[PDB]
Amino acid sequence: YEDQVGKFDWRQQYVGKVKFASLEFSPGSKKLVVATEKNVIAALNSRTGEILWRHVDKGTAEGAVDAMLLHGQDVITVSNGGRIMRSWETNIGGLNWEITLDSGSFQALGLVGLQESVRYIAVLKKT
Amino acid sequence: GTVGLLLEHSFEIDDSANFRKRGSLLWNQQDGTLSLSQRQLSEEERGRLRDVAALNGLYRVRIPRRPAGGYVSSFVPACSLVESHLSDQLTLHVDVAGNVVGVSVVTHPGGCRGHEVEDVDLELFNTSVQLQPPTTAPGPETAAFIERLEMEQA
Amino acid sequence: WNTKARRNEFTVLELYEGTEQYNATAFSSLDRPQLPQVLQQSYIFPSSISAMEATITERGITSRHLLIGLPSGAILSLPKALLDPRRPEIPTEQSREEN
Amino acid sequence: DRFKIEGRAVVPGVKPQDWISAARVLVDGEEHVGFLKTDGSFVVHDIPSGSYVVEVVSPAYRFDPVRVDITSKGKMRARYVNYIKTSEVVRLPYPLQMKSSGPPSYFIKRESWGWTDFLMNPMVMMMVLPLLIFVL
Ligand SMILES: *[C@@H]1O[C@H](CO)[C@@H](O[C@@H]2O[C@H](CO)[C@@H](O)[C@H](O)[C@H]2NC(C)=O)[C@H](O)[C@H]1NC(C)=O
Ligand SMILES: *[C@@H]1O[C@H](CO)[C@@H](O[C@@H]2O[C@H](CO)[C@@H](O)[C@H](O)[C@H]2NC(C)=O)[C@H](O)[C@H]1NC(C)=O
Ligand SMILES: *[C@@H]1O[C@H](CO)[C@@H](O[C@@H]2O[C@H](CO)[C@@H](O)[C@H](O)[C@H]2NC(C)=O)[C@H](O)[C@H]1NC(C)=O
Repeated sequence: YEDQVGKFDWRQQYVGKVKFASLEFSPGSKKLVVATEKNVIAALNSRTGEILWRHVDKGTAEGAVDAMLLHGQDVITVSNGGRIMRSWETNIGGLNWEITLDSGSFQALGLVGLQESVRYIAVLKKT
Repeated sequence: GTVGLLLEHSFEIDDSANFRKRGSLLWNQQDGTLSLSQRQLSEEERGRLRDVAALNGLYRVRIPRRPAGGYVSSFVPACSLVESHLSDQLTLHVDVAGNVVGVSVVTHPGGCRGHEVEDVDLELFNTSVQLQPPTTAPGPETAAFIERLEMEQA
Repeated sequence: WNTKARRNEFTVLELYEGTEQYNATAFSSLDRPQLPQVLQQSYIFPSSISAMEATITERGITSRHLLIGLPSGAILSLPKALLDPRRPEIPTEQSREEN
Repeated sequence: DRFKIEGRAVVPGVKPQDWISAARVLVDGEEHVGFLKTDGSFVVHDIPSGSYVVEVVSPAYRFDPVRVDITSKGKMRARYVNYIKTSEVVRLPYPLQMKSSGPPSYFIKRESWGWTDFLMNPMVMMMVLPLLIFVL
């Protein structure tokens, strides 16, 4: 240490191969939300390509991202074969709600609308 | 009670594998003692060991894995076997579940110093046979530390 | 990991020969009839671990350190001199002489 | 059968929106992981019965680990970890209020010894005692 930061050491932040990506955002938001095969959900700065907020997960398959969708400003993810569903606030860089689901293999993820606005999530498992 | 394990030796000019039966090991699992009953070397075997020693060959021991499911074997410089007056020790290492793991042979003293050896020396097998079960490693010592810190606090 | 007490544990094995070396000119694995004595000691590490590798210097003059890789992401530099197995359970004059 | 560990985490003087971006709650050394939501609280799911040390890892501000014992029936409790004499119990409320202890101290300050430190040199005294001996 010795408070000689950056004189000799250097760190590089790397996410894995981009399994699922989301580019749709406000023009001034300048954000990419990407979940990789390394179980990593990260936000990349559009202008320069740097990490804004990164949330790593369990190395094993028990935390693998299986489906991403984006709505408005928060990105919604499913992990551990449909066991957990999370909502991440892309601006702050944290969760909004984390909900466990019942057993059964996840097969498809989508949104629903009542009359004019999307308000619920339809998640389908094999049963 | 007692289980018998075969034990073969081999030594050749070409240092190949020509294992021949040498001795039986009576491993009594109850008291954990092992005793070997080998036959003494013959004239031709003594000669073969002499040439193997001359060429700095190897003396290989081999035992079956089970009392023909496999074998566990090792080797020792045969010229060091003959320069130690046929004084050696073979240790049988097993595991916690009581399965044969390996055999390790080593002479006494090791190495070689060019000592010429007469034939009459090689009519005895001064072999020390031991069985080595896995030694339990000690866990961290907590009682001594807590009592010592209690005395320090008081 | 130690399941009985639920705590990560180290265990240092140090190999020591007798007071006099068997051979100094050269070392041969075929000429080692003396089984080296083993010194063991188990310590408690208060966190998990992810990767270890000792610090290596060209001539080995510099003391040895273990680079403990914690899950948090830090890299602890644990001194190997702390993990000595000869640290007595009761200090004596010999220990004080050796510090 | 499967239970969840709840809790909170607040750093005094700093809003959560500034530090929760790169903080993870670890249940027993990465064997379970969770992420803190916007307000600062955290929830970890899929926890079987046993004993687990929960720590809020964050490079900005450290957090004191807290042990949590959950039983098969469902009752579950929190306490202070102690790897020595583990039989002790020091109860801590379950809605873990793991208040931070400020930024950690990865850095060590420079020595910057002064002349007043040079004043009482053990070497100077141990080499001037012979000087008095040399005179006498
Ligand atoms: C990691 O530590 C370094 C060093 O303490 C931080 O860099 C400091 O950032 C503050 C904030 O602007 C500056 O005032 C200091 O001058 C920086 N230090 C140096 C040596 O330049 C860095 O911000 C820390 N990283 C995080 C994510 O907090
Ligand atoms: C140490 O081990 C060596 C190797 O087994 C012994 O043999 C010596 O090896 C060196 C290097 O090749 C030769 O120069 C010597 O001539 C060898 N000595 C003999 C007697 O042949 C060596 O003897 C061992 N040292 C001691 C003190 O026993
Ligand atoms: C038979 O082999 C044993 C080894 O198991 C020899 O015992 C060693 O003897 C030497 C001196 O003769 C001692 O320095 C060693 O300490 C002994 N070893 C053990 C383990 O006690 C024994 O001498 C050999 N017998 C003959 C006739 O050579």
